[PDB]
Amino acid sequence: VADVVFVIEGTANLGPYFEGLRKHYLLPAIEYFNGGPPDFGGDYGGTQYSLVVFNTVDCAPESYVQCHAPTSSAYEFVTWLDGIKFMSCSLIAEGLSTALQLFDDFKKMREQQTHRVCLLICNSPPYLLPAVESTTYSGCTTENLVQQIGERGIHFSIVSPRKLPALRLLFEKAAPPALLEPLQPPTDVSQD
Amino acid sequence: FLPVMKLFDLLYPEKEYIPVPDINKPQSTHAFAMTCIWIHLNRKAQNDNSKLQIPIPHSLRLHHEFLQIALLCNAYSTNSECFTLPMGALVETIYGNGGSITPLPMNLLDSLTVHAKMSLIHSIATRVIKLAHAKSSVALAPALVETYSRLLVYMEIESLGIKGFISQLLPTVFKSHAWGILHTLLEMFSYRMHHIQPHYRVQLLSHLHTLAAVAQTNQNQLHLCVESTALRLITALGSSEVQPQFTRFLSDPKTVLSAESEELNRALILTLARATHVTDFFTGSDSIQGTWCKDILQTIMSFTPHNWASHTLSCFPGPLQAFFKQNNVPQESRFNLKKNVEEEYRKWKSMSNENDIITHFSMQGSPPLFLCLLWKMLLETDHINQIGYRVLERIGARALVAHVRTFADFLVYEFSTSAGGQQLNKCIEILNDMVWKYNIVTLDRLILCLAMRSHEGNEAQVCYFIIQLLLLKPNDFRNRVSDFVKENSPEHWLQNDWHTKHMNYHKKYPEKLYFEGLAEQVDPPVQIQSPYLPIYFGNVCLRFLPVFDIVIHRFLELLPVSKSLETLLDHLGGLYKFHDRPVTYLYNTLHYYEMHLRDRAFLKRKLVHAIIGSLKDNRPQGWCLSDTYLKCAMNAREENPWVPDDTYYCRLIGRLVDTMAGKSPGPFPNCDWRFNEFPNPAAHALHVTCVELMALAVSGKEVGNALLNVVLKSQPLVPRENITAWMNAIGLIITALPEPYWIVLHDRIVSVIS
Repeated sequence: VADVVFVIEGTANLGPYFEGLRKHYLLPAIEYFNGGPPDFGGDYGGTQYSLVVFNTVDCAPESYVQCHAPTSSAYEFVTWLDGIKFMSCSLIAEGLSTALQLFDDFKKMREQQTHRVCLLICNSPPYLLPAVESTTYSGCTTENLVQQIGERGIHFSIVSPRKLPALRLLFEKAAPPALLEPLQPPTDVSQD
Repeated sequence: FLPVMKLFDLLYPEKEYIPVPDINKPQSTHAFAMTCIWIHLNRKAQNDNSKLQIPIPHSLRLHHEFLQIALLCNAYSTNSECFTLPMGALVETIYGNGGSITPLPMNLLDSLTVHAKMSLIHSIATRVIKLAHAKSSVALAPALVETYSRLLVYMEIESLGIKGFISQLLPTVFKSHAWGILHTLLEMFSYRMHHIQPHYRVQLLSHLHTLAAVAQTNQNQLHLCVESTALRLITALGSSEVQPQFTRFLSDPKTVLSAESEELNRALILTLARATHVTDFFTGSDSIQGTWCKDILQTIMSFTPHNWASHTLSCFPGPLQAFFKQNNVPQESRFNLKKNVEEEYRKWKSMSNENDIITHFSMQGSPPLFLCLLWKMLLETDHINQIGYRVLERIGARALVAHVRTFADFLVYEFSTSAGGQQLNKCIEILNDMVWKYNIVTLDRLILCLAMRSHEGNEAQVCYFIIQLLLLKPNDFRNRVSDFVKENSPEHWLQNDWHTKHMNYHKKYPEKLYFEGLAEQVDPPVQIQSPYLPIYFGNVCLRFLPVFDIVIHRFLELLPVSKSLETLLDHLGGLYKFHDRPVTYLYNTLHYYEMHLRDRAFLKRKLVHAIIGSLKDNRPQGWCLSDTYLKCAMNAREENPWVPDDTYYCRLIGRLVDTMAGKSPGPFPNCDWRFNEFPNPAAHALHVTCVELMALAVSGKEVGNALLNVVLKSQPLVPRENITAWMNAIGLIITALPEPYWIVLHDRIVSVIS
């Protein structure tokens, strides 16, 4: 199966650094789920996923979403990863809530009960007052994360860059451990 | 195929589940095609050692492993490592557990062979070459070659491969007797396969001729199969092949076509003369294009048959061989006849007391010297004495042609001595009675033998009666041909028990072919002379059709032959169910007889119903309007069937023009446009046009007027939105009618309109 989804938001924060982050963590991981970048067969096989990357709320008075990625056949995803533009706070709460709602509708529709797994990485320091403003969810970034962690044991790990901001400490308010233990100078492990 | 496969999976599997299990026992290849292409893409990816071998079959894992049944025999064996267990999906012969030594009759194509083509290509080739290496060590057990004979598309797509295989097998004439290749296939190839590429079949003709010539063939006593196959194939190709394909036989006739097959050469030139009529290949010029036929004329005059000597040589544009009139030497100047009679008399008187000498005397055979004595023997109550039988079967293997030629000439000369009827009673009482049991000729070569002298003008008035008693001679064996009606016609394409059928048939009725019906002192049965006998004597029809042609189209002067031929067809109807080519069979019968057909048409008024009556002996459910025409033409044929001919014309041209999308290509054509002469519906247009109304004075003018009334006059049924197609169909028809029909049309058009 291996139904994993990848979400990033550090585009506005770090553009050039995002390229190295990709080529060091995502591009090798992409070969774990694909026989090689060509095309390739893509259909409703359960292993399909999404691709959500957006920006912050400050420079966005009329646009927040341009996503289109039903399956991507595990090729178009890495194809548009490189081909994306770029651009304080991060407003990652909105993207996190949208991804949460998407995972919810997947579990409610793509059932077979399905051992959903996911990974999320964001280099930008997130902080914002609004949470969803689109659905029942309402709160803050802290509320959003404790909801995503405590209410449901969604398997989530955070392999942050070697630089560490003043957010890791506050991000330990979730009863499920963030599991930042995989900190090793060796290269990216396939599946620890 | 990657993007093609992606788009196909996108288009076809447009849903959100895994539906359509699609068992489909009758036919499931179309349904399981998705699973098959999935398996093939996975195999290709594994062979490429990349793309992760297309993993995650989670989507359609159900259909992916549906294999774990005849219907489920989706052979993906072609790749590799599936030739032992998945090959067993088709039941093979039984060799471990214990003539008629082969169980498991053959399989039918439509059932499973309709799809499995890419796998079984040269499996049997290994078997036949392994057999050919050392020798035919045992009587051939595999009878599954029947299925192999029903394989046209294989050679149609791999002509290079089969050609290379044939070339590699060619040295088997020096390897072992050249026997294990010919009799294995030739009979089914000639029987099960009727239509074939012209160049291919003429190359096969040349190859079989070369093999017959070299190496030694005198030991193949049953070689008559080769001659029958050659004559049957050479007749089915002379329609429109010579003029286009001349470039394909520029040198093949120049090398070898006249080694020993004189009868075959005569039949070939007769078929050529028949073809020449269609379509005016030699009428235009006189001898400019005659270079194509001058070499053939030279080759045949190297043995000079066909020596009418300019008497009734009228079925030609210009008789060029007519110059050589002195080569006839008929009956050796009428004087050496009595001399050879006295010579064979003296030879009989010597044979009375030269038994130990006649063996060394009959060296070289001497065909027109000794064989005439055969009339004296068997007149003494089977005076065979078996002294020369072995020597004959040992030496005359080639000279038997001239032997039976002289024998036929002598017998027709002896029977011609009636001349008035004073002998007819003696004939009926003793002569035709003793000749019954047991003639060795078995009506093999009598055709050209009779054609050489009986058709001559000299004594046609008695040669006519000779032919008449000849066709009426069968009265003891014709019963077998009569009862043989419900043996082949019931089972000819829908094989269910044909194997055991013909086994039982050729077991019960016949006892032997090479020996005589006498049981001597010791009789060791040891039945082994039965290599391959699928058809015992049904094959004779393919040779008899040219005989019936030459006996009517060439012998037509005397009318009472009409009373004979109708009984002939009433008796041979069931035998006629093997092929239907009336166009070349009737078109040539009107090359120059239109000005005088009235005499022939006075009996053709019945012969039309005789021919269509014989044609009624066929149940393919392929005709539903000709019978309606017959019904509308059964009472007072001199009043009714003229006017509604226009209706029939509109109906047939509508069937023709509607070949594309309508409903006419429904119950009319069927099953399966493979052996029923359907490369095109073209001939199905001309099928009835001629035979329509040859009975009355309808031909000549009224036919053309009727055909043109649908043009200058607005027919009610004729719709004014598709005129062009109708005119095209009328042209298609008229291009295939005899001369006067489409000749008078021009004059009528230019007559008054201009």
